[PDB]
Amino acid sequence: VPDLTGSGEYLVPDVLQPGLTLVLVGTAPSGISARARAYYANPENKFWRTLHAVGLTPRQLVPQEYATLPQYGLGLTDVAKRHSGVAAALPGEAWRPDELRRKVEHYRPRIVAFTSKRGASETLGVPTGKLPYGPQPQPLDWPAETELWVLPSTSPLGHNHFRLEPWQALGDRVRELRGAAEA
Repeated sequence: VPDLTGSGEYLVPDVLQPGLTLVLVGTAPSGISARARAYYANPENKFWRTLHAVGLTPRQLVPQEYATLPQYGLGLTDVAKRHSGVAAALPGEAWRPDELRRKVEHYRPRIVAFTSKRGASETLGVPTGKLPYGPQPQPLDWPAETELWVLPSTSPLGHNHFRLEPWQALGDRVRELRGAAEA
């Protein structure tokens, strides 16, 4: 399994460990994210606000706090780890859903939630037009106790098509899992 920095090749470390409730998977770090060595660092990207809004986190983290997410049972990675920029501009070799799948198999998070259709589409091999938001039918193949979700992009270019429902449902689902855990 790769280490969290991909032996120093990754632009920004993975946040991954056994026992996580939810790993949020993007396409690739924006340029701003790569330069900041953080996640969803573009100040107009709604991701950090959204996690707070939906109670995945109790405060709005700043991008540089991204690695603290495991204290809330959350982790982070991307389909493309060695390149930055917008999906359309990435070289084809940027996308490594194979490395993602190896990580998921290793760490066994309860949920993998793609933070855009494009990331889910690069991984699942289904065109974005075919993917609903929310939980996906349990696919192929994948730890059965690892549910798969597709979420509306929080990127500024999507303010647009952005919808809170899938993110709040996810928030509720994480609450429900972490609460069953305790009971």
